[PDB]
Amino acid sequence: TEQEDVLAKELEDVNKWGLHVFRIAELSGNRPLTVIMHTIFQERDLLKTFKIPVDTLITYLMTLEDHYHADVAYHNNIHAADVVQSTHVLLSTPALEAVFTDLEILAAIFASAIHDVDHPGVSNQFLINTNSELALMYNDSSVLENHHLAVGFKLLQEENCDIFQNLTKKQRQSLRKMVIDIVLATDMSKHMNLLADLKTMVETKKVTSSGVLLLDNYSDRIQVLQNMVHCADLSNPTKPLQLYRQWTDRIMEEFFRQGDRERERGMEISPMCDKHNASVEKSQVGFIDYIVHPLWETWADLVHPDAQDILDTLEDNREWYQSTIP
Ligand SMILES: CCOC(=O)c1c(C)nn(-c2ccc(N)cc2)c1C
Ligand SMILES: [Mg+2]
Ligand SMILES: [Zn+2]
Repeated sequence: TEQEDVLAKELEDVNKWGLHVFRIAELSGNRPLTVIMHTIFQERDLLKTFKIPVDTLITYLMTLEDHYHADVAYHNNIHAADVVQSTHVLLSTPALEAVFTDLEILAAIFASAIHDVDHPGVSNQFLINTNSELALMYNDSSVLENHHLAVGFKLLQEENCDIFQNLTKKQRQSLRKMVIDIVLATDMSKHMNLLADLKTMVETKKVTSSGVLLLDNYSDRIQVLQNMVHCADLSNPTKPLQLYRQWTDRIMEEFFRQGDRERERGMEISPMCDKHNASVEKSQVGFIDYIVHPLWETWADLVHPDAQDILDTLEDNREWYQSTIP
């Protein structure tokens, strides 16, 4: 049909920063995670390399996508599809050419795919303060992140869902460790420590004459992949304004719902969660100045000069939001 044709046309931009992910979600019948993952797996030749039966891949991905909540405005299948595709573009950065193996590329993409699965739309601190079963289970540390990992891996055991069935036992062990390491690093309470170590690597940075990153041990390699997916998770303000504003609208809607829960329980309403006392534009400038820019400037330095266009878009967007403040 015309819908399938226009979908295939949008997917041609899968290697570009600024893919029309919302449009893809609409055209695919709300299956952006399934179709983008499938497209990326074919593009990187990941099915033949790891002998993943195509029917097995689709079955797992549709199941995975079903476990992201439709009624959660930001942390849903669209956010997952976006982080996956953003990770995919960062992996193709010239400074990282031939740096990671096929197993590490699969780990980073699969981790991005599951990184927020089954998100209930409330934060770690909210789950802790409300004496929830999740926080009780995970002893108050990376409560959501440990949960997203458990569900992402448990789903592989459903009928015809084990996409890793043809990997060796050692390959399975290695991928699992890498995925756990990456998803735990998406907990914002770890942001400051990741960034500091990223800056340390930037100072001691070793490269070839063409500027390709030389990363020999696990510690250095997993550190770059953790920051890569972390950067993808914090990529909304670096995308074309039309996309960023939509993400902003969704996170504010999610945060206000949490704030509405906090108000009726008699709790102190969390930052940016009070719809009656908000400053959406100031909060975005604050988000860029204190979190997103310091991270992306450091990443830019690691892969100089390949991230220059991403950084320019970030500063343009910051300038625009600032202008909306009287
Ligand atoms: C598009 C605008 O997004 C945000 O403002 C924002 C803030 C503030 N925190 N977060 C956020 C970042 C990382 C994680 N893991 C959860 C929430 C986002 C997306
Ligand atoms: Mg998360
Ligand atoms: Zn996320």
